[PDB]
Amino acid sequence: EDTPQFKIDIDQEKAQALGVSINDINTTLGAAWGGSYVNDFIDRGRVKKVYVMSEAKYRMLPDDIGDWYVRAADGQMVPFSAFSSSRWEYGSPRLE
Amino acid sequence: MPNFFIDRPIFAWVIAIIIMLAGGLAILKLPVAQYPTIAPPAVTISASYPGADAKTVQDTVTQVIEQNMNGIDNLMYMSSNSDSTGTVQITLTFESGTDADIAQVQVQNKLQLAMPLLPQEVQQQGVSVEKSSSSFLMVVGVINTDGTMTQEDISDYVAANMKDAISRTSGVGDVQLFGSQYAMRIWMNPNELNKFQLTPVDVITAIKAQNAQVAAGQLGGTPPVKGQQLNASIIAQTRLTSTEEFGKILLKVNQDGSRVLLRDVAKIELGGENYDIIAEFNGQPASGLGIKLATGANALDTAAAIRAELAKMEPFFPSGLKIVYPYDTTPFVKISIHEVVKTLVEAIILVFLVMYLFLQNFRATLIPTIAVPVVLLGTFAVLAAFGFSINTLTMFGMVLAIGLLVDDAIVVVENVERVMAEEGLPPKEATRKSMGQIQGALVGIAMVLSAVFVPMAFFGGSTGAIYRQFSITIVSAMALSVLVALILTPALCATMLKPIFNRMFEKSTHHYTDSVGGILRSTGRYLVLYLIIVVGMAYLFVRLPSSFLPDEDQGVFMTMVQLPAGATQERTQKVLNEVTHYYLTKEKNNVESVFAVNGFGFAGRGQNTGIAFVSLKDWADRPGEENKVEAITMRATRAFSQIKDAMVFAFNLPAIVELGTATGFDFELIDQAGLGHEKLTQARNQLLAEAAKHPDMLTSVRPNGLEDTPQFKIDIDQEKAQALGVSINDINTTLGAAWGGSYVNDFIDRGRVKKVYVMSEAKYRMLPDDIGDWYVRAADGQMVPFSAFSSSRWEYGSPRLERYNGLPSMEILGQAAPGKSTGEAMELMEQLASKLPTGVGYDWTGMSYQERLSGNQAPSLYAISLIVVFLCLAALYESWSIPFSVMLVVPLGVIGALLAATFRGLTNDVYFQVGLLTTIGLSAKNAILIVEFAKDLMDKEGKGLIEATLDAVRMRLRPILMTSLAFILGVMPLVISTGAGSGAQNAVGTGVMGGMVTATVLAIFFVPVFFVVVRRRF
Amino acid sequence: PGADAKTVQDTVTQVIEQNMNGIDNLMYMSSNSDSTGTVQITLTFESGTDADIAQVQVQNKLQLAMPLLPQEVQQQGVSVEKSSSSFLMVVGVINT
Amino acid sequence: LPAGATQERTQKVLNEVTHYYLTKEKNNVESVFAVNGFGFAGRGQNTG
Amino acid sequence: ERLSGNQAPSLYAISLIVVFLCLAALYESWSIPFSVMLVVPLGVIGAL
Amino acid sequence: LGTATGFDFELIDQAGLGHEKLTQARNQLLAEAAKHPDMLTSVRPNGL
Repeated sequence: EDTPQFKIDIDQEKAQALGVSINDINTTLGAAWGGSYVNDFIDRGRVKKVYVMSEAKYRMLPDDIGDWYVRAADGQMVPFSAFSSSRWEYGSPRLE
Repeated sequence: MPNFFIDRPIFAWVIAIIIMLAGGLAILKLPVAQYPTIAPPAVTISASYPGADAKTVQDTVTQVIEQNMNGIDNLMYMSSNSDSTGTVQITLTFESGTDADIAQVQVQNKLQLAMPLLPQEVQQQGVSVEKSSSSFLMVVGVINTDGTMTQEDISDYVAANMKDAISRTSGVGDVQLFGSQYAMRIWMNPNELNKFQLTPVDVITAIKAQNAQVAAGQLGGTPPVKGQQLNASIIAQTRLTSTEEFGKILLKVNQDGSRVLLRDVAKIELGGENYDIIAEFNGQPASGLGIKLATGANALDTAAAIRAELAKMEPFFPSGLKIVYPYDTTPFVKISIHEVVKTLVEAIILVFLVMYLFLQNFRATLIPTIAVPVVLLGTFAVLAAFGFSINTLTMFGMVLAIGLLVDDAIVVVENVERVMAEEGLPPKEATRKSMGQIQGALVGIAMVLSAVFVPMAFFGGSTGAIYRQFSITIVSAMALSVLVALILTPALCATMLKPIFNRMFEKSTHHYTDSVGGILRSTGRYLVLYLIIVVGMAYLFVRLPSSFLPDEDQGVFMTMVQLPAGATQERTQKVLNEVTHYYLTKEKNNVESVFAVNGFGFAGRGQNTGIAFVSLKDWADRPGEENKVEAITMRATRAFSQIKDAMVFAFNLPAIVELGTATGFDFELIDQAGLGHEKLTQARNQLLAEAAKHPDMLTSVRPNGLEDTPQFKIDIDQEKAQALGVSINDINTTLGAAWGGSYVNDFIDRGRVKKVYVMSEAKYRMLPDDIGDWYVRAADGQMVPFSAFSSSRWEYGSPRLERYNGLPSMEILGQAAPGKSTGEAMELMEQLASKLPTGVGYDWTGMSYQERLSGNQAPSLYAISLIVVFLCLAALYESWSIPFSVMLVVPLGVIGALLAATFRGLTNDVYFQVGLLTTIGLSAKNAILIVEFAKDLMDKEGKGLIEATLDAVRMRLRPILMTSLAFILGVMPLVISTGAGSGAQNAVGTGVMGGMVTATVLAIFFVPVFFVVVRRRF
Repeated sequence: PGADAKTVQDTVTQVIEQNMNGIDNLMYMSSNSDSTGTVQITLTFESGTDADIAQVQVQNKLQLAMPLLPQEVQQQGVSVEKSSSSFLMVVGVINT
Repeated sequence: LPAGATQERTQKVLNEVTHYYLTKEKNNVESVFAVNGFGFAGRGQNTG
Repeated sequence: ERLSGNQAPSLYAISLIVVFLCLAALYESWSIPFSVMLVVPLGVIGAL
Repeated sequence: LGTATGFDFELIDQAGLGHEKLTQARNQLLAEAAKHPDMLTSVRPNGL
């Protein structure tokens, strides 16, 4: 049955004004929450993946996204909430 | 075996009901089609590198793919074409009988392996591997009379609301689109790019990193933390879905907060992906949807279902949008098959009528009326055994075999009637005696006809399938006919036949016997007369035109317009418009509609070509010979010679869209030393000049390519680019995006993925001087015009480069002069090609390849067939000399067909050959029966070789005349046919009638002579 | 990955499903796409159909839809293979 | 489990199920192999 | 299940026709495989 | 096909022993094979 979903929308103009590019914000969010697959490594002679992801307690609440900062062009740390907004929408988790 | 059934009739009835039920079941599970698969399987790789010339796509796409097309099984050859429009078409032709799916999957696998070597633009466009098959089941055009929607809107609507549902129709193997769906064209303005200090590369980069889709993640995603209670996926970026939404794309902010958007330096709209081809329908804008039938499916059905679906869609259309059918072949095949069925029914009825005329006993005439249809039904079952279909060829083969069906029934029933009328026996005893008299004769006839017809099914090449259809549909008919002569007829003659004009027939028969006796008195003259007949037959056979199949007025034809080199899309118009005006003003009563397509052509795809699919009215509205397609194309091409700008020719579609013009060859020069393209053109010109010196044998020897055309070459000074600080990649990207376009990325319009194209506005990329309006930004924010670091000139280059088997090639077409066989012209062509400059080879492709590979296997097949026929005849009789009396009747049946073909002006095509074989078989059957009766009278009664022969011919005269009158009258409508589909049936009927007249008027005076002269010779 | 069921249904399912039209001996066809981004377009054929020929038919018909699919699935790769619908056996492994 | 359920709650439900099977039906069943996170009605954290 | 339910009566009809035709062919009569076609309901009501 | 009645053998290493331990085991097995000439002959590796 239909499940509530979390929607995060980014202001492109605000992000570019603050010095953070979309190509950085997207991958930062993906690595922090989705979990990014970087490359492979060798474990006991077998090729296995390498995954980067945030620790458990930092990606569990809608307001847990605040402590994630993006490095700006100059070098300052822009908070993610400075250019983003959140909503609680709906959506079918499985369409047949 | 028939004696087993005379006293056991219920078993015969049961095993006939089995045959009838099998045939009825098969009729519904037999596919239906105008034609079977004739051409060998072919797979056509197609690629598109936008904005390139022939040389670029050949060097970067065609050669790379060709070098990786090794390891594919059963590959006859391949040929590739590279057009100046950026298209590459590589056709690989495989062996006949090769599995099409396996060949396609192997080709696509090799292509997938070779894909990483292709340019990025080709990979983005995609390379499509697809099987080539019959042209089109039906072309479903969509037009808008109101004019509110342009062609792009109609094409987008067709791609959205029609292709999805039409593809779901049963029997529709694939669908094609005659246009390009929507795709957002950002029209770069060089003046604003120079003003706002921008470059096309900046626009491309902004659009790329302003519309992409990014993976985001989840809330509370695994691994979860203890106490988590919610889990919702998060969404970050979505593709733009509106014109003004692309308009607000931020390109730059300058320094004073300029905030320049995309719409400031470009116009964003929805247009077509490709503007090369524009299609119209009687002038107003239109689109289309090419439809192809599935591998196994009905043709009458699966085409009416499409019409029903279009009718269902009709209410849910925008105002002014309607559906037209500029091209359809379902009515033609339906009419042809209906005519064939009508011919079969008429044949049955006339057999009934003539058999009542000769045998006044009404109850005797129902015996074939029951027996003849059953065999027909059985034939269908045999087709269901071999996986064939209801083709035109199969139905015409059945039409030819009906003559053997009817006479096989008539001979046995007449023998039964003649036995009980002469000996006064009861029906059972009379039937037993008659079946004893012709017990082995029927089996011998079946074996002889099988030996005649089976080898014709073993011809190789494209023409092999055409002969195979007739061979199967005739051999199966004969095998079932012999069974129904030995099974149902005896039982019916026993249980459905009562015990116990004529005067003139009796007088003629008595006069005929006296004539035969007088001829047998002096047999010397009638042998030299036979030799004269044979010589005349050979003379007529050697001097006769040859053809593949009779071209038929299918209700449509084509008009081709070829503007000279350098013509534009608007120059093809107002010439392609004049053709439409002429067809809809000077031929209103004959032409219903015209479907003009611009920039498609047949030799190339440039803007200087076009074709119109002229669809005539129904045959009921086209009376006379002047309203037929042949009589209209000549008038059109005569009236189109007044045009002194283009070269417009009107012609008719071939009987088979794959291969035609059997008299013509497909010669092809190959460059096997890396000489180049100029030297290959010189060699081709030399060969053409040399062949123009032999007009007696080679006619219309022309190339199949496009001559070199001027092109605008821009050479960039690398030293100047380095000094001025402009990178070569930046210059190349700017030039390609401005003058050729650049497929950037995708977006979502209304729930469908469309492309986003970036290209300059039309007015800024027309003349060479417009290059001066384009500036490239250097490293230090400095704009340099193209006039500073580059120069330009005009040079000749090829617009369409073709390769054969991975080597540069030039295709040369031609035909043999009248009276000269094609194989006699191929030898001259390959003799001329042997005096070319070194390094230039040659090879035959297409139909010429089949003719060269097959060789002269027809005489060998005929020889083995004759040997088997002689062996079967020497088995049926006992003496080795008796079979000659039968094998010397072939010229008697061939001479009449040759006379008919010469008088009617027909051609030695497939239908004529099969009809000749049918007449040969029936005449051989009559000779077999006469000589069997004569031999039986000589053996069982000890007569003196004269009274025996006279009695045999006297008792055989009536069945021969009955069957001749039944079969000549059954093909008279075919000969006098002048309606729809009346070129194939006329061709297959005239020869049969001409052969059958002289295979019975004079053969009855020759078979006794042959038997007598052979008997008193050994 | 990343897209919800609604997004992936129109960009993948609605692009592949309609292409599977002219395939011999096909009874039915059912697809499902969930929020994880994965889709599964099964194709149940008529009984007695040769399985490995239907597989290559489906493969060569699918390859006509790869250009229309978004680039992100291309690096993931579409896997077409003959599939059952129930586990033959389950082999559990424990640590005593 | 209903919409928006985590692994902990479905694990509790599966524990109840396997306890019922291994206690109430101890005479008949001998092994219960619970699989949290996997199901035939799709894949998610609210199945098993 | 729906397909089998739909195709069962045609199977019964074709089996009856085949048996009737083979009996008529073997026993050389039409009345002989008509006194046999009437005992079929007796053997079918037993199964029912 | 056919190795003149000569077997070929594979010293597959399952438990991630590595390459050095695998070649040590191969050397030990080769020594053992050399210790039994009445049953085996020309027992040699196929690798560099």
